[PDB]
Amino acid sequence: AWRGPGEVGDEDKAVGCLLGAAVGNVLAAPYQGDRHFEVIRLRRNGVTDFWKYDIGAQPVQYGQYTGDFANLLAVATSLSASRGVEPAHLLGALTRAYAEGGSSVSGFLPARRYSPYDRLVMDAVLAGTDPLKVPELAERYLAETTRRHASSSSDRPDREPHGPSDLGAAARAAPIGLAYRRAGGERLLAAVRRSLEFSHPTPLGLDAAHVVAAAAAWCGRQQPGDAVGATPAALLSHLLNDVAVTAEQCGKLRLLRDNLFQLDEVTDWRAFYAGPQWARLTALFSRLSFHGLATAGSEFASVVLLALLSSWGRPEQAVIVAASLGGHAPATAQTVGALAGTLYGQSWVPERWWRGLGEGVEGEAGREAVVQAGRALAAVELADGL
Amino acid sequence: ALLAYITPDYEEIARVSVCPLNVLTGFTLFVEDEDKNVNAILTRSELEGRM
Amino acid sequence: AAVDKAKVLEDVRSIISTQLGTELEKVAPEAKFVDLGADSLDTVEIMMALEEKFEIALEEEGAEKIATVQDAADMIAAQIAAKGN
Amino acid sequence: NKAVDPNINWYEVARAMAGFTGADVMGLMARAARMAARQGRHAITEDDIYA
Amino acid sequence: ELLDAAEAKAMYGLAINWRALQALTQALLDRGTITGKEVAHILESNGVIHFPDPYTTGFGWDPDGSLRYPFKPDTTPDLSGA
Amino acid sequence: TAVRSGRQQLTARDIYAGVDRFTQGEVRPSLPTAHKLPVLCFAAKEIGIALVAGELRDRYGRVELVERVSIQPKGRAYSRTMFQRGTDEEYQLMTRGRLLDRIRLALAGGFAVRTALGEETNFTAADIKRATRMAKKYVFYYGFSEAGGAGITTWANQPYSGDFVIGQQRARKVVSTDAMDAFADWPTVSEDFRFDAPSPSDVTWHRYTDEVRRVLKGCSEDVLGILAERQEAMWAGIKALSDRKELLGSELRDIFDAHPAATSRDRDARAELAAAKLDMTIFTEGANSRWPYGIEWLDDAYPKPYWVQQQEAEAAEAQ
Repeated sequence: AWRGPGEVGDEDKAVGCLLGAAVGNVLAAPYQGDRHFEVIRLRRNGVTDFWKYDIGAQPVQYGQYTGDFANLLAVATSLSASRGVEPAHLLGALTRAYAEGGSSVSGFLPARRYSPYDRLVMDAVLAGTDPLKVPELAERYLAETTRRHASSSSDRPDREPHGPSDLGAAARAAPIGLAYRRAGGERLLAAVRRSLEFSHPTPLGLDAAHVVAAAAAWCGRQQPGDAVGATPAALLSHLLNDVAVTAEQCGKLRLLRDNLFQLDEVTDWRAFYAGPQWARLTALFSRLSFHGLATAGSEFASVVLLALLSSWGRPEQAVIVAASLGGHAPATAQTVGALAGTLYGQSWVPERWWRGLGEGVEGEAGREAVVQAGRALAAVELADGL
Repeated sequence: ALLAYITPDYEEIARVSVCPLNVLTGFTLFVEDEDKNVNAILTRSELEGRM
Repeated sequence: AAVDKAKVLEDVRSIISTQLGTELEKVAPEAKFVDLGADSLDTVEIMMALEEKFEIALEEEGAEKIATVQDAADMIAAQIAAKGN
Repeated sequence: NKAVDPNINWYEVARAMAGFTGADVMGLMARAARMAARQGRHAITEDDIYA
Repeated sequence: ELLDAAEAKAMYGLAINWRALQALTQALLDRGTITGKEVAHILESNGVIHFPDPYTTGFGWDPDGSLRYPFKPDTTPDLSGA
Repeated sequence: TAVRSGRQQLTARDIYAGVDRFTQGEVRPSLPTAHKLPVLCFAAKEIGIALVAGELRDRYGRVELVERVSIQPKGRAYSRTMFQRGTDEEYQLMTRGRLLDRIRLALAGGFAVRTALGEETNFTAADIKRATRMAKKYVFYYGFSEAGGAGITTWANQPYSGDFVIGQQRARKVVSTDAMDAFADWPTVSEDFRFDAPSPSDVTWHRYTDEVRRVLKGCSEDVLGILAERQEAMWAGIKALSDRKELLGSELRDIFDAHPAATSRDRDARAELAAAKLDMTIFTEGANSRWPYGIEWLDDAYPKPYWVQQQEAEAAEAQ
C-alpha cells in the first residue's frame, strides 16, 4: 500500500508524473464516450494493455495519445521553459502541439482526438481572436445549447456541457501543481488562474483545476512511506479545508470522504468486474457523475480523486480503474496517472505499458520526449514565482 | 418518466403529458437516436431497461 | 380545468413587479403586497392590471382577501379554470 | 412562409422526428398550427409541434 | 423470472427515488404537461439516484417474498352466544 | 465504374461493384460514424462469418471460400458476405457434414456480434431462425441425427412444391442459398401421393426437439470456441472492415493468417474458451432417456405406456 521505494527523488517523481498521464491517455484512448458497463463487456479481461483496433470516428493508432495529453505535454514544456505560467508562451506551445498536421476543412481536422471546447478555443486563438474574450466566440452554441436543452434531457455526448466549466482546465493542471508544489498554495492558485485565463474562466473550472493542481502539489510533497503522509483521508481533508470553496465541489469531495472504501489487489479482472467491490465503485461513480459522463469540472475532479484514492497504494490498479470507468476515459486516466506519478516515481509503470508506449506510432522519440519533459519539470526552478 | 430518466443509455424524454386528448393514460414522448443503433440493433441492456 | 399554475404565477409575478417597480426576483410567491409597499389603491391597480392581462373577471367577493402573490395567482388560476364552462 | 415563433430549435425538433418523410413533416406543421389554435396562439412553437 | 427481475428493479428505483417521484407527481398534477428540461430539473433538485447499470441482473424476488438486491446481497373463529 | 474511377479496367472491385449494382440494387447511405455500435455490429457479424468459413475450410473443407464482405448498404441490407459459389454437382446433394457446417455458418454472425460486444443482441434472432429450420431438416427429414438410436424419426415434414405458392414474388436473378436448399430437396408436387405420417405425441416431440436442441448446442459451442480462440484475428478484421468499408476475401485471408491463434491460452485468455459453452438444457441427456425424460409431471399425466413397461421389465430389473 506504499508501493516500494519509500523515498522517491524529484526527478523520478516528475518523470512518473508525465509518464502516468502518458500511459493513462494511451490506455484509455479508444474508450472515450463509452460507458463503464459497455467497457467492462468489451474488455472482459480488463483494460490492462494498449488497444490496437479502435474503430471509432478518429481511430486512435496503437500507442497513440490524444489531444488531452498533447495539451498536458505542451503545458509542461511551456512551464519548464518559462519557469512558471505565462499565458502567451503557454498558448504558443499549445498551438505548436496542436498544428501538427491534418486537413483544413477550416476546422483543420486535428491529428489527435480533441474536446469540442478545446478545438473551438484553439481555433479561436488561431483565428485572431484575443485569448481573453472567452464569451465572444466560446458562447457559440453553449448558451444556445442551454436554450435548446429546454425540451430534452439527454445523456448523449452532443448535449454534454462542454464550455468554460469543462474538464480540460483540470486535465492539464497537474504539471502546474507539481512545479508549484513547494512554492506554497496561494502562488499555485494564482498560477492556475493564469493558466486558465484563455479557455476556462469560470469559478467551477477554476476550482476543478485548483483541486487537481493542489492534489498534485501535495502528492509531490509527501512520499510513499508511512501513512502519516500516505493517507487519502488526509488528502481529502486538506483539499476540503484549503482548496474547496465552491458548493458542488465541496459536496462532491465530502461525498467522497464519507464513502471511499479501499479496493483490494485485483488479479482476475473478469471476476472483479462481476464483484461487489466494482458494484460499489460504480454506484459511487454514478453518484459523483451523471450517467457515467463527468463533463463538469467538479464531477471530473471527484471522479479522478475516487479512482486515485479508492485503490490507494496500487497506482496501476488506479489507472486501469480510471480507464475502465468509461465516459471521459482518456482525460480521467491521464489525470489519475499524473497524480499517481506525482506520488510514486517511474517504477510502477509495467514493462507492457513501457513497450506499448515505445512501439506505437507516438513511440521511441515520443516516449523519451515525455521522459525529457518530466526531467525539465523536475529541474525547473521558480523561487516562488518567476 | 423517473425510471426512464434514471436508466442510463435510454431514449431521452421530450415531453410528459397527463391525460392527452382527455385519454385515461399518460404519454411520454421518447426520442430515439437513429444514428446510434440504426433501425436494426437491439441490445440486452436496451431490452431490460425497456422492461 | 387543468390551469398551468406555474405559468399563471410567473405572469402574475411579472405583472406585480412591472406595475410596482421591483424586479421579477423580489416578487416571490409567499411575499405579501404589503411587503412590496403597494398602497391600498395600488393593490387595486395591480388587480386591474391582472384583469387586463389575463382578460378575465376577477372574483370581486374575495378581492379584499388577496394577500399573497400565491393567493393572487391561485384566485386568478381558479378563475381561468372557471372561465371555460 | 407561414407564421411560426422564431425561437425554435428546428434541429432538436427534427431529432424528435426521427424516421419521417417530408410530407409527414409538412402535415405535422399543419397540425402544429392546429395545436397552436387549440392553445390560443397564431404562431407555432416547439411546444405546439411536440403537442 | 425476467419479469420478476424487471419488476424488482423498477420497485427498487421507485423506492430509492421516492421523494423525487412524489415531487414529479405533484408537478405533473399542477402543470398537466411538462418538458424534458423541467423533468430533469425537478429530479435533480429532489436528489435523484441513478442506476449504475441498465441490466436487471441480480434483481428479483426471494422465495419468502422479499426483494433481491435491496442492499442485502451484492454482486378458531369467535363462537360466543347468538 | 472503371471510367468514373479515372483508370483502366484493372482490379476486381469495379467488377464486383457492377455485379452488386444489379444483384443488390442501388446504393444506400453508409452506416453513421456517430457512436461505435452499428459499425461494430455490421462488421463483427461478417468478420465472424468469414472467420468461421475459413476455419471450416480448414479441417473439413466443405465450406466454400469467401469472395468479399461489403458492410456498405446497397439495397434492402446493411452488410453482406458473399461466398464463392462452388461448382454445381456439389450442390445437387446435401451431406451431413455440409449441413452441420451450414448451421455453424448461420450461428457464426450472431455469436460473433455477441463475442465482440460482450452482450447478446437481436442479431442472433435471424441466425437462430435459419439454424432451427436447418436443424429440423437435419433431424427429421434427412435423418442425420441419432434420434431413436439410428436417426430415423417416426415423422418428417417433407417440403412441398413451389407450384402451390401462387403469388411467386419476382425477385429474379442472384440465386442465393436456394441453390443449395432446393437442389437437394425433392418436393411433393402430387397431392395424391403425399405422405405426412401421424403427428408425433408430446413426449416423442419433446425427445425430437431435444435432439434438435442437442444439434444446435453442439454447433453453437463449436462456433463459440472458434470465435473465442480467434479473437485477435476477428478484431483485426473488424478494424480493417471499419477502415476500408468494402473488403475482399483474399485480404481477409491475409489478415487472418497474419493474426493466428495464440497456441494455448493457458490462463486468463483461457477463461474466454472456458464459459463459452452454453448453459442450455438438454433434457434427454443421460439417465433421462428411458421414460420420465427428466419430467416430474409425466407420471401424473400419462399412464405408463406398454413399451415403457417392457423397457423397465425386460431390460431393467432383469439384467
